[PDB]
Amino acid sequence: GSDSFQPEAKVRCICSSTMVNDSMIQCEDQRCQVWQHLNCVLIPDKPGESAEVPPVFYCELCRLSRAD
Ligand SMILES: [Zn+2]
Ligand SMILES: [Zn+2]
Repeated sequence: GSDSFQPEAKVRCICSSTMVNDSMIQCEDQRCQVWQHLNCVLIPDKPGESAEVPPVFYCELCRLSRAD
């Protein structure tokens, strides 16, 4: 919203919404600590199917820095 960005709990999703979506998830990087909407970062093999929810989730920052 304005100053609701905690150093350990910071919701940064592509939707720019720090609300309580279907399911939230925190980055697996202690140097990031960024929460994101699982549904937003979920890529199901099909539309309306079982999305792929991996054990370790890395935001865009970590994703690029990792080049995975
Ligand atoms: Zn989102
Ligand atoms: Zn991250």
